[PDB]
Amino acid sequence: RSRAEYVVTKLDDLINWARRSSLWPMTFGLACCAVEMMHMAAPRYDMDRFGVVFRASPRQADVMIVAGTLTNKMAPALRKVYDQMPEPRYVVSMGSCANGGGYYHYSYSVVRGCDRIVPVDIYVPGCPPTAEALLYGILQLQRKIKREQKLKIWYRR
Amino acid sequence: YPSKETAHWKPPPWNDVVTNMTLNFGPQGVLRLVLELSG
Amino acid sequence: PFLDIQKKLGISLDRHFMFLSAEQPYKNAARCHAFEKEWIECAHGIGGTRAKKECKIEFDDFEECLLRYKTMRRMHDIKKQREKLMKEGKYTPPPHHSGREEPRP
Amino acid sequence: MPSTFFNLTMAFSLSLLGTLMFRSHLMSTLLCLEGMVLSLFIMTSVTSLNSNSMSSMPIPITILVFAACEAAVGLALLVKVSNTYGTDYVQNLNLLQC
Amino acid sequence: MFFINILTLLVPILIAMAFLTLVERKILGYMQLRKGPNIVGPYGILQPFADAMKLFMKEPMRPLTTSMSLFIIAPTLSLTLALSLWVPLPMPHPLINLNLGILFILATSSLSVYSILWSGWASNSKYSLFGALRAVAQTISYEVTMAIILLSVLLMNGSYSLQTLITTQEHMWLLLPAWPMAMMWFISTLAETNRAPFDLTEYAAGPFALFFMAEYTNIILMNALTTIIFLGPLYYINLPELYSTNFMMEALLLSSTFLWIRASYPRFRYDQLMHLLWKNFLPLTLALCMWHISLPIFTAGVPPYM
Amino acid sequence: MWFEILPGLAIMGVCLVIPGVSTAYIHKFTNGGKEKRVARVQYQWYLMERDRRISGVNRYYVSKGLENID
Amino acid sequence: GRISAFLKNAWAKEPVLVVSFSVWGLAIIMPMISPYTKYASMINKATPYNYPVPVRDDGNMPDVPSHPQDPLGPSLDWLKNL
Amino acid sequence: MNLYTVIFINILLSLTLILVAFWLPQLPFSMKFFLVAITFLLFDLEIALLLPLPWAIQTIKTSTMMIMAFILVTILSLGLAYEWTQKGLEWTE
Amino acid sequence: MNNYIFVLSSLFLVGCLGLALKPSPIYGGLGLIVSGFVGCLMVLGFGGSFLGLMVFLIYLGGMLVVFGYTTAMATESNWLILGFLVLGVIMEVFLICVLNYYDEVGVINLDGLGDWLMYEVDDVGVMLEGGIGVAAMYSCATWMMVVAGWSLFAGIFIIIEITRD
Ligand SMILES: CCCCCCCCCCCCCCCCCC(=O)OC[C@H](COP(=O)([O-])OCC[N+](C)(C)C)OC(=O)CCCCCCCCCCCCCCCCC
Ligand SMILES: CCCCCCCCCCCCCCCCCC(=O)OC[C@H](COP(=O)(O)OCCN)OC(=O)CCCCCCCCCCCCCCCCC
Ligand code: SF4
Repeated sequence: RSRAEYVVTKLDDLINWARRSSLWPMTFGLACCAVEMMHMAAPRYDMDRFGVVFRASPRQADVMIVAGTLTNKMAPALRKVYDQMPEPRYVVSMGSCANGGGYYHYSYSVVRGCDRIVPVDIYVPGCPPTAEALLYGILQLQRKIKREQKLKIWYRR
Repeated sequence: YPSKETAHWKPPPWNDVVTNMTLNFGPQGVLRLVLELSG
Repeated sequence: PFLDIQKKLGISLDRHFMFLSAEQPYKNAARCHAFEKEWIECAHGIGGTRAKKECKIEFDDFEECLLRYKTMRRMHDIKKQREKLMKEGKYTPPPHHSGREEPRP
Repeated sequence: MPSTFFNLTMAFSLSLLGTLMFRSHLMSTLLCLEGMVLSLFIMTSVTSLNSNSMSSMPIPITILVFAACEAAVGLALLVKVSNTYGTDYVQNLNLLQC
Repeated sequence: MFFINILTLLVPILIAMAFLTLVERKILGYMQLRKGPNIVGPYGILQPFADAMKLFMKEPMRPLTTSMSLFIIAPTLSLTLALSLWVPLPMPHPLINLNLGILFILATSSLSVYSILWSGWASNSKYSLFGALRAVAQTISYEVTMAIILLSVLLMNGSYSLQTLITTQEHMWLLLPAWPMAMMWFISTLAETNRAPFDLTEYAAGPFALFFMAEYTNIILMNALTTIIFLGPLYYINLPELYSTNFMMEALLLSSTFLWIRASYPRFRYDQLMHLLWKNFLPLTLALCMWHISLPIFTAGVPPYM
Repeated sequence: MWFEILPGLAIMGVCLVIPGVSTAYIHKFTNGGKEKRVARVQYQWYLMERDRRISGVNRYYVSKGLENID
Repeated sequence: GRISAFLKNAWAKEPVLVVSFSVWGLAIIMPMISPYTKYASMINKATPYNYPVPVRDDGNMPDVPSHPQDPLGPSLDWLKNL
Repeated sequence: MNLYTVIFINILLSLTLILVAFWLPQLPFSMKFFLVAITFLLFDLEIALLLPLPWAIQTIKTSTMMIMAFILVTILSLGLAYEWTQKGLEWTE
Repeated sequence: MNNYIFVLSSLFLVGCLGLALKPSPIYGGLGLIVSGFVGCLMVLGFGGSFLGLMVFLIYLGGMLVVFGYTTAMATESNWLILGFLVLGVIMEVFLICVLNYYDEVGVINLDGLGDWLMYEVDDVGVMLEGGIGVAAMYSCATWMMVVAGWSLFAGIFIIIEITRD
């Protein structure tokens, strides 16, 4: 192909590498799944070693880890915090509650999945899914945002 | 001397004579705190 | 001053740094120390009116030292005349005023 | 030095005229007061350094300290005004006319 | 040649700042029985570069209600004050030899607390403004205790120069004559840098990266200043590389001491921090200030002007 | 293990060796194999200006000894 | 007795104020005790920041020396032996 | 000239950093804070008085300088003691 | 490099003009900080670094910190102040020009710019820097020393008494 598209592809590689190497989350943590989140933060799995910084503010956050049961009383707060997060933002839903309501699916005060409120990038299944599996979801997110070609789309505009 | 430009004045008194923080503690996150502070 | 407690008790709370020719740290003379000393030596003991009338020569010398108004007038006149002779071109600067001279310590 | 001293005196004059022409902000009035204070400090310091008056270089230090305590007093007064009226607007300060 | 010296001073300082972020991550991980970043790069050496590139690549969420003037001014001011703080430092020879370099340092810290105050007022939130006022009060109180401590130790030294400090330190460390002062100075530098246990903690992407850069640069500088003042490196007129290496080693130990303290201790309360300073340091600071006034008088050890 | 942090220690140690050593070397190179003469007082500045005037090349660091005296 | 107990339990509960006050008192009293206090003033007087202007002698004063390398004058052997 | 060059380079570097940072993505008053602010003003001006001591240590009249410095640091201590006794140092209703 | 001090004085005049023009008090304090830095630069250019670092360390260092702090506990646009500021700076340029041409060498001289900054300096000599006399306030002017100390002590008493409420 053209020489300019090669440079554009390499620039996409650099930008995607930066975004997946420096992935700062805030965990909108509610429950059991947030406990298992901090077990992934724990020294065995070491997302800080992976480049993923524990306890970041929503202003400095890249991905929101929806960890727990999203209730009707909490969904406006979830949407507000998601709106306060800057534009390059991803969503990792974790657990059956945040995925599709889970064990409280037929409840009067439980939102059937956080995808009804925020656009979810990756769903992590389990109740709770292990910290091993959540770290799998994070690495899958890094691969997914490695697959992005934003300057390639812009050049092909 | 009450004139039109000074008749609205009143004599001085003989003796010459709570706004608080309504903070919302929260996403440090499933806890809401309406917290009433004096400084 | 209005009250003379300092003169009555003989102390000098603030009288020893009144002017430039007063006491200085490590004997560092201020500018126009000699001129101000001459003015004070003239003006002492005769009062303000006779100091203004009679010590006008000393006061004018001290004021000229302190403000350099006539010095600025003279140097500006010299520079303006030199610039005019630059413009009409009948004069050239010497090597020592053009930055090319043999230095001396 | 005479041009810069003239500029400093015009700066003091502008700050004084700003002090004399009030706006809604007593904070702005105090800031103009310290514009005058700062201009006074520069004129005193340049005069002392030009005259080599080592005996009188403490005078800028004294004007700085004294004017700073005076402005601390004024800031305390502005705090009292802001507490009693919500704001520091000088038109709220007018019930001593009668 | 002077511009080359400027470049070879400032660029390695920024490299030291980025790798200070990396070594803080690694030391905190290894003190928490885990590892630092090592996947990003060979042994994590590309992790600060990835962090900086992501921070400059992410769009800054700029609220329109925030004043663009102050939003611009605060981080650029903080970074330029960190670098201006770095310039007048002799290692054992400075880029710029100032007559009153320590006064320059302290007043540059005053302009830094302007920077944090302006950022807090620009951040249009009442909680942000409250935390800003708390942080300015913290920085201000530890600045006044730094100024008095530093005044007394230079009363022992002789002048506000730093080569005079090197000549003072060429026989022994100032830590032995002024070690309680050294402890209070260390705590004061900690609370200036807002490190744990004095952190007591708004901006996204670009400004956040700039503030992070300036804060870590100030951390390295407080370590370097503590080294140069209190713990004199070995100085010889025929070789300055020994002084540079020894100052390097002591600065690395002091930076590791800040990371050590952050790992070890829980943070203070705001009332406890003000109580600690205004009721334990400043009485001791004033008493030791008058003691160090008295010391050369009754020992006849008045230092020279040069 | 704990020695894995020593890469970062080595990078920081190196990049604090460059500034001071480079500053001293640039001072020696710009002043002719000698330290940069400091003028903390007007006496030292006057000495620098005197050396600059004696040296005859408008650089103060060209010191002249007894070869200038018969 | 009671005063000694007051300083003792003050030192027990909080030594910061005790150390600061003792350092205050020591800073007051030690210039009045040490024999080196006058030597600081002597050294500051002996330090020659200014040129010593020579005096035109009429021969009526013999205390001033004609030469710097003379036994006459304020030598600093006390400073060398300090 | 050197310090002017370094400060200009510093400001230019910080300005270009904020410029590439932008171009690359394409009330209830509390009295006690004012109290510690003015206490800092007073103590900072007392520092401004205390600062010339590295040159005041070289004076001939060391006794008078020592007495003035002792009196000044004593009134620092007395003012701080006043504020401590009248509760200007605590954060309590 | 001879117009450096005049450029600094003009910048100080511009900052004082804006401060008199009275923007929102945060921006007024910013202009006062700029004017303080400029005054520091003028003092450093004219003489010893000590008085400049008093401006830069006590005036800038503490005093406008407390001004900014007290403004921060206060509260407040209309963008007119910039319009009168640019009008004031072009009027200032015109005024200094007409004063320069009209008074020949009086208060302002174009040819005399930079010629009369340092009048007379002791080229050979130690004990000339600006901190020496201010240190002699400890010895020569003990009355200065004690009135400044009593001013600060009384100011403490005054401030807690006023804010006692
Ligand atoms: C410069 C090189 C490096 C030095 C430091 C090395 C690293 C050390 C790191 C340690 C951990 C620090 C983490 C933060 C801790 C914060 C808490 C803290 O420190 O609080 C301070 C604590 C506070 O104590 P506190 O919290 O118990 O409060 C005291 C008040 N009461 C008890 C009423 C509640 O201590 C101090 O403030 C004391 C400071 C040191 C004073 C030392 C005085 C020694 C003697 C003086 C001289 C006497 C003789 C004079 C000459 C006589 C000659 C004859
Ligand atoms: C984003 C907006 C930010 C606004 C604030 C900017 C802050 C920048 C960082 C802090 C700079 C602090 C400078 C403080 C003044 C210098 C202090 C000092 O000690 O100066 C004296 C020194 C020489 O004195 P001495 O040591 O006695 O030497 C003689 C013996 N050989 O040296 C001198 O005499 C040199 C005199 C000049 C020194 C200062 C240079 C300032 C340069 C201009 C800055 C602004 C530029 C314009 C705006 C740009 C865009 C924002
Ligand atoms: S999915 Fe299961 S483990 Fe997770 S929050 Fe819901 S009930 Fe708890």
